[PDB]
Amino acid sequence: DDVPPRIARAMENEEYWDFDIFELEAATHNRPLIYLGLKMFARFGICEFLHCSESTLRSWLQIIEANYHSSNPYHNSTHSADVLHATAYFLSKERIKETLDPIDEVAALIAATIHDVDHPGRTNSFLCNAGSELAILYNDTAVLESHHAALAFQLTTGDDKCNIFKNMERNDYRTLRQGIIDMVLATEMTKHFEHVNKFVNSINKPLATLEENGETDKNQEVINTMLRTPENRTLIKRMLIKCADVSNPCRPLQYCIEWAARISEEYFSQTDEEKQQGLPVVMPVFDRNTCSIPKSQISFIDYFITDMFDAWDAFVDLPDLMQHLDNNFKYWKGLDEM
Ligand SMILES: Nc1nc(Cl)nc2c1ncn2Cc1cc(OCC(F)F)cc(-c2ccncc2)c1
Ligand SMILES: [Mg+2]
Ligand SMILES: [Zn+2]
Repeated sequence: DDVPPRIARAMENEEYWDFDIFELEAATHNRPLIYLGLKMFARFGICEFLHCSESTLRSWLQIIEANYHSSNPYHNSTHSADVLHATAYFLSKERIKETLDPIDEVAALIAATIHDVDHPGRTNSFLCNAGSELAILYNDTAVLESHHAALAFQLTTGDDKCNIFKNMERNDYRTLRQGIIDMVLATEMTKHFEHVNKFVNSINKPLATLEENGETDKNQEVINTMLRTPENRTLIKRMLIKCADVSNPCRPLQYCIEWAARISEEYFSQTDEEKQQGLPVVMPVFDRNTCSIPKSQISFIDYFITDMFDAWDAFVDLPDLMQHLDNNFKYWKGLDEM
């Protein structure tokens, strides 16, 4: 409530897509998530739904943000706040507003907040090759995604002052827990094409089929009944967390570039550590001594971003994201020059 002035000004236009996430990061002193979380959760009315106090939410936001590693270039608490900001923005669109229910909005906002908690600036494949404690613990299977979700529930329910779920119904919490886990596990890179194709086949193609019938009141109710089933909501939630997680190439160019630098530097570090130790190089192209960052972003956009956001856009209508996506793609091309 009683927030300082620069951070208050930094969080002024958080409903808008164009938002200065790095000014918030600078102003909050590597604590963007607690400030942005408090505003978002209050605006969506999350503690009113969960029956937590504002103090239990402050304690919760602090302990999870504390477990984000500041030393990570990209996977730090600013990424989580960025991913939280995009999640809120997608939940605020009419399509999602008239498809998802209140309990899904809470699962989405929480999942965004925790999805990368205690990330070690390293990929799953590094941990598996290295034989890390988590790779042995999770059996080389969604090693970090499992850990992010697990630790988040360990820190939440392990302390009474941090437990934002303590005043819930047994059945509401069990449903919410399942929804958070699913969305956090859905961010694993290996399941990308499985989750994009399920979204196209179960949502976009059936919805495009029903679009031929014309705008009718009976036809809208059939569209409403089909989309609002538990399965298709799970497919929409997975798509929403996936798009928010990698929404950086759809940002204003200044932010797009900054995100590319952070993620690249984090992969350059891993590749240096793989060479020094003699581990098998999983990302050979991402070495500081060989990598073109503009070319690597173009390739990244082609393989993952283009088809995924095209499908999400066709469902939600995100012209500003796709307009930024075109401008940023064209900027990366413009840096060749020879
Ligand atoms: N601008 C970005 N560039 C690159 Cl190179 N990786 C990024 C970026 N923003 C998030 N990531 C992380 C990420 C996510 C991802 O997929 C989203 C979901 F499927 F997990 C795939 C890769 C990735 C996979 C293989 N080679 C390179 C990068 C990296
Ligand atoms: Mg992750
Ligand atoms: Zn992430």
